[PDB]
Amino acid sequence: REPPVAGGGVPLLGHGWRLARDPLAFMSQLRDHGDVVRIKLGPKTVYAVTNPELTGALALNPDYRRTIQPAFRLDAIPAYGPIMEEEAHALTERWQPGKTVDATSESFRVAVRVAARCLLRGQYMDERAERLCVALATVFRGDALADLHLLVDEIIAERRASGQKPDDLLTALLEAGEQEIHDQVVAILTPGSETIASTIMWLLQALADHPEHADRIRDEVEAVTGGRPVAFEDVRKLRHTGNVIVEAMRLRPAVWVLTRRAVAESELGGYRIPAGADIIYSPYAIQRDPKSYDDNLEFDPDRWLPERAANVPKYAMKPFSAGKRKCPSDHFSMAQLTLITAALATKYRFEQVAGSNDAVRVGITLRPHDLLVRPVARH
Ligand code: HEM
Repeated sequence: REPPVAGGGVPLLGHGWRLARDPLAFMSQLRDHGDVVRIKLGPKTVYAVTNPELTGALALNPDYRRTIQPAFRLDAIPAYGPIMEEEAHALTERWQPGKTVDATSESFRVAVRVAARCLLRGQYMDERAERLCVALATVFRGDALADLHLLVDEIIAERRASGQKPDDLLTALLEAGEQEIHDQVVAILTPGSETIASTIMWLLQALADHPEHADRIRDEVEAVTGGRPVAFEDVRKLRHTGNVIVEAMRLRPAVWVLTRRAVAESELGGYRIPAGADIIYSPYAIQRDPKSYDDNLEFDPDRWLPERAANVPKYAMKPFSAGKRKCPSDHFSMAQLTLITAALATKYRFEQVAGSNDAVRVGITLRPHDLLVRPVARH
């Protein structure tokens, strides 16, 4: 039993400084300092787990509301399918060749609408929800909140009329506290939207930077779909489309850090994690770690090919985690992302507008500072 090794920082806020200068770089660095190292954020110490084996142990160990399970299981997503198809193909018209797409603005919107319309059905939260959620997300980076609370309440009050078959979360949430619901709703929809949105931005970036897969995706879709606009059933066949998304998520994951708190004194990789300790780890660094991945920084959707897939460590690619603090929408996420990607790559070809700033901006989630793309007519 040995305590973790310290890294290298300054006076009042040791690692706090190297951390703020370049979060992403700091996290990828930690990796070599050892499987687990101790870093000081100002006065308090935190533990950093940088190994795929210990990070899995970290998420699967409970030492760090099934209500929600019935709305996100694989069985409740085939029912959301229509709204997913609907929202996707609607983007396909909404965007037209020649006009640049404002990724931040447009990705955030598709995100809110898919989430809100599948997880809630009826009186539309159309642009109102989007805007409130917009003004808010920007407050974080560097009259909306009220509306958000206003609308969340008002919307709940309307399903109270007739919400018979609504297998959505809202009805799942109404059959388990008065304000607890309003909060468990506001709490689930908020992150999930910004999260899927940031992911969409990187997908748009992938389709413009790699026309080869963009089209390969169009080929795979046309085969399966014939010509009919892609549908849920189709998504379960579009393999390549799925690989592109994973590969894009691996190199640029919306959630790049994760935290845990030790309840009981623990042991990890032969190291002693003090009871009540604050621990941290970066899916970002794990997914881009040379010891886990062959072509470490090479966009390659085909590394997820059976043969090479098995070459990569067990928990080295876990955009969502394993234990209960996992992502309920893992199925619901990939399902809408797959649909939107296939719908977009089939109809279009993407190109980045000169002046586009696809540089990563580290905030709540990782996202491109100012990605500008233009859909070009494919066939
Ligand atoms: C861009 C795709 C997504 C990714 C990569 C993702 C990833 C994650 C991760 C890594 C966690 C927690 C892990 C931890 O701290 O232990 C989480 C939690 C959660 N996510 Fe997702 N997520 C995505 C989309 C969504 C969507 C669309 C929703 C629904 C609006 C959603 C709702 C939630 C909820 C409610 C939790 C909390 C679970 C708990 O309390 O244990 N997520 N997600």
